[PDB]
Amino acid sequence: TGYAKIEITGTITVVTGLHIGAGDGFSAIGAVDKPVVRDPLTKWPMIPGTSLKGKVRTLLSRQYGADTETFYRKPNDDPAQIRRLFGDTKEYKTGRLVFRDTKLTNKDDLEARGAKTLTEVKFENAINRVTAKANPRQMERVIPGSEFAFSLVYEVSFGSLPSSDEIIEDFNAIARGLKLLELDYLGGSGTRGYGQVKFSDLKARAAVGTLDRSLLEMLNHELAAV
Amino acid sequence: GYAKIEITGTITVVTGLHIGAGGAVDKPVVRDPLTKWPMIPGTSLKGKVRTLLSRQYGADTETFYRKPNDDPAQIRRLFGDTKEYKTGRLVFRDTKLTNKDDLEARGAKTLTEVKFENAINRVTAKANPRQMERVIPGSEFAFSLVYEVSFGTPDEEQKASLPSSDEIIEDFNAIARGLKLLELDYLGGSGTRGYGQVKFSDLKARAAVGTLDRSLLEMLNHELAAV
Amino acid sequence: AKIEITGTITVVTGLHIGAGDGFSAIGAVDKPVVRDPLTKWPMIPGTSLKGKVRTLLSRQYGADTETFYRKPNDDPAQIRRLFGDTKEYKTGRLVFRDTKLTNKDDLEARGAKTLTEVKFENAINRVTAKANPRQMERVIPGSEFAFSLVYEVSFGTPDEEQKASLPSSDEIIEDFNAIARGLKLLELDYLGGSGTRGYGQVKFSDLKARAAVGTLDRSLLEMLNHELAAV
Amino acid sequence: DDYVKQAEQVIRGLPKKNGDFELTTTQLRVLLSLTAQLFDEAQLSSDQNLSPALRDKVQYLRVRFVYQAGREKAVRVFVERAGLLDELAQIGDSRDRLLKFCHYMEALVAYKKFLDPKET
Amino acid sequence: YVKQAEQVIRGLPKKNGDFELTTTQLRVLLSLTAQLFDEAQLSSDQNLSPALRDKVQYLRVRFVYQAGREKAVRVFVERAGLLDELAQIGDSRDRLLKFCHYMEALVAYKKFLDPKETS
Amino acid sequence: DYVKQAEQVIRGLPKKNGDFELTTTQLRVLLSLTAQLFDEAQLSSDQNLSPALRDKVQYLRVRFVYQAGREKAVRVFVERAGLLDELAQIGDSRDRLLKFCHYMEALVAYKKFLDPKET
Repeated sequence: TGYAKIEITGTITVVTGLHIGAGDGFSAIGAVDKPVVRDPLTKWPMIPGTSLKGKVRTLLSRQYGADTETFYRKPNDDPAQIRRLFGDTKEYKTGRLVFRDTKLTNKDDLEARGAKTLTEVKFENAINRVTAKANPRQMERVIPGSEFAFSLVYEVSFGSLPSSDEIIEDFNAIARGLKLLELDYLGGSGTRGYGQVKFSDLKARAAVGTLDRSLLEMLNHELAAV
Repeated sequence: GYAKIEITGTITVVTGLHIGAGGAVDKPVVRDPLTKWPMIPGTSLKGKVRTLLSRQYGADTETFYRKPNDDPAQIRRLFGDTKEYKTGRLVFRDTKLTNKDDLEARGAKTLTEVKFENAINRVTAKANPRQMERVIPGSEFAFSLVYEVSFGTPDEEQKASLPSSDEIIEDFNAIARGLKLLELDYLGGSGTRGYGQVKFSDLKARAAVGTLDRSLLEMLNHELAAV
Repeated sequence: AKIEITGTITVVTGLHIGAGDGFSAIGAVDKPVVRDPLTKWPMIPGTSLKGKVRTLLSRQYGADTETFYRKPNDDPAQIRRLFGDTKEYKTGRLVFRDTKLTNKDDLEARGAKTLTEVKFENAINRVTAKANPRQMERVIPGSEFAFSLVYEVSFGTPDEEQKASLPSSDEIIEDFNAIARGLKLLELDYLGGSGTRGYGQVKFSDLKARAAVGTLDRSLLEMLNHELAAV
Repeated sequence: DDYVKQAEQVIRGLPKKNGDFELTTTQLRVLLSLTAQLFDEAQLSSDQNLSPALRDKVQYLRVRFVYQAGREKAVRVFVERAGLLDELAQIGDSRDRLLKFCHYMEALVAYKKFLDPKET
Repeated sequence: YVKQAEQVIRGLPKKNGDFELTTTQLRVLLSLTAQLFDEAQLSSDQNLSPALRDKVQYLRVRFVYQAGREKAVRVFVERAGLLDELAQIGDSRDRLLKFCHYMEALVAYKKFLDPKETS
Repeated sequence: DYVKQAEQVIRGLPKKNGDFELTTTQLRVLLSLTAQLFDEAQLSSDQNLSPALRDKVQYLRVRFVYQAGREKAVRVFVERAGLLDELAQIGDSRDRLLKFCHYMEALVAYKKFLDPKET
């Protein structure tokens, strides 16, 4: 019952496309004007942990809310049971879940299956109901087979400290909150055939600190489950 | 948690289907570029039912509906808007070729035809060819979509307006008449020549996550069989 | 607003619709016939079925005094009201289907086996005392496809220049007369091509109509059937 | 299983006496077009072992080859070289041979047309 | 063998003012070979599984049967040497791809020396 | 002068119809992969090519001439700017490869610039 930094492994994988975009990046080729969040050095697609925060921040605020019904209008209006992971200016807290960045791990297998350009240009269209005129566009998204790693940590009780159960159900609140996102969109152009992701191999461990015995396999239960 | 309710289903084509996106093959289907299979995007299934379910509720009691955002309440409820926006309620999954094996095991080999055509100009009756590559007419796709309890994030003053089951059970008729005409109508290009008669099969809603009661969901499937 | 035209089509002659290159091209002659690519049954394409009705109607619904209708976008505005063009950007109200063979489990019990036959033809060309071989292919004339098409009416407005281009219950009957005289000559002209050889006559049985969606006039859709049942 | 290589040499066993062919492709359209029709539904059955409604259907293809063998002497040496009627005895066991037989049969047309002009 | 593709066009008949082959003549080839080697990429093992060692043998039936057509294709295969290396394929994945990469380099050129003027 | 002379040829290609017949949308398959080449050409430390990449400048090379024949503006644009010759003498090293990835970058930015090109 001392210190613990529960590190979380796993591999996310796009099943559909993914168009989490960067606005005005500097890719400079053409209709990469709707780019993806790339690496600046390797120019490989990546995923900010802000979005993996800012989707599980959003899509648990309306799942822990929208049942308690009070709409949680601001990212401090959210209850403690979300923001004690995600952080608040109310209690000044540092979060408790460092959602890390992740980038393109298996670029090697994507050259093994012959996938050529790593970013496929999924065309779309605009039809106006009176003119029936086709207004095209060149929207761009990642290859739907690529896979990114998954890394979050979770600091233990520090402040006179969250007890054993507060580790359990709050970690279970992540796995409850994660399977939502698996059945939800993630990237840009939601609701329209993009941004669906698949999660796998999500386990807990004691990367550092004196993690306990009973309070680990309960945390390897649901996150390995969902 | 009043969470998200997954409607599964299955589309199977009855004739060929052709979603262009652009060997010397000119007009392909949308090729999922890893596995090179055929895919059906969730954009030609949202942007097409918005051209039908906004000509069934509307365009019968004399609505002009000139832009994609003048649509009524029970359409812009579901399909999302920029102005009122209770919730964007229709997440459409993209989908790919489900049975590559049975399309291969039962004889067919090339997965995409080259169906020809011809032009004849009655100045001189001269032949000008054309090739419209379609899908194989037995290519079954999986078909998923999720509904939710749709708790409003309102620009309007009606703050925290949670849709109850009676607003939900209207939408399954909009799910019904969304796809009932879609089985009757097209999906793909080469318009009004016969391509894209589809047949939506094995439609089922399913409370994936949420606190939906037992009585409701089995009646929500009653609209799904009405197509 | 959608109204589907149920039907059934039966061929009485040989039919050589569509050769191209050969999807299978193993067991056929150099001039093949199109076929259902999963099952290799000779279908009917919805292109030439539309590519016949538009070109039969440049003789009776026009071309009166040496007007060619030289490209079919110069069709009269009843044809644009059914099929469509780039002239008014209309969706078209005549959506066909692609029709495959249906009586596979009937034709084998009525004594036919091969499902198509290469009728050998001649080309007696008097050059160097020869009768030129040619081996065009027919289909069995006891074979029955199915038939369907839907009419649709955008009762709000189908165009832009006017706020109302809809048809009410008055415009449908000139369309069904254009269905009547549309399918009229096709009952005695060849459905496919390669004419002057005894091809492609078909007899539409049960050419009824079912309203897909909406409420319709009870008297209308059955007197509309007169223009259906005449041809 | 390698009988596609066999069709490279068993076509040269055709007795070609003038210097020209004598078993041209034109005589074979009552043969090669009728083996296609059973083939198209043979694959369509999901079951490996056949139904008795499908065991008896190959028998008409068998006897039309012996009708042609009694008709034409060229077909009579065409069969007994490549052993068609020999492989058409145990073809009522399972379709895998029946699949491999027509696969063999399609290869017999190939080098036959490779040495034929075929101008239309 | 990408330089061979410029070499083989130096032998095909163009003396009559125009060209003999198209992509339409060899169209049925392209519905098979492009379908073939895109099932060879997803192959993880080096030796071909038996499900497509016959599919490359399916092609070898077709190529010579397609070579039994008009004399436009008579010059084409033997000046390309398709068949002479197509029997070599039956074991390993690598030059199976370079077989397809050769003809993909070929068919990008063989109708594509000015077919619009047909020159 | 390779980073300026892309201007007198982006002028030199003619349009008389009012709009530039070479659309910038006409090259979204040549220039979605030439990015992926450039993203790993520069990550290479060695002066010569990697063995897995000299085919990549060949695999791109046929896609130039394949999309050359498929259109009529690209049919004359490529050899007038001479990307066949600069790809012919490129197989040694990345000395001329990164000249090429900025020769096209000199040509896509100019073709964006000499058009109205609303976005």
